[PDB]
Amino acid sequence: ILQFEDILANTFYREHFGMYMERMDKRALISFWESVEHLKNANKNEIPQLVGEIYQNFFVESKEISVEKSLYKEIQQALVGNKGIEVFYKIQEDVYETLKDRYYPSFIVSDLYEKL
Ligand SMILES: [Zn+2]
Repeated sequence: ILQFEDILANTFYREHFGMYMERMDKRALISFWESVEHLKNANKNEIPQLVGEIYQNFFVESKEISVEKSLYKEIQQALVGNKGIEVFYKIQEDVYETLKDRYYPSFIVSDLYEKL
């Protein structure tokens, strides 16, 4: 019996969850979670590109993540180099709880979960 942690940890399972999110027309939430998981495990030399891609694909070219304005300053301050990339790790925890509480319960009754 798979749980949400098992879904995200297996790449096959996670691709099926992402397909579900595209059917819910909200694949930017899993994509942003996937981007910060890359940044968390990446070589130090790809970090600059990865951070700029996170702030452009999300927060600029798309506007689907829910931070509003309080933490948005922290993002800009991490892009310039004052603060660190820990702001993205906290936003990833908030997006994880969102996927877990309001999208995973719908996912476990779809065939993208039940046939795994
Ligand atoms: Zn990499």
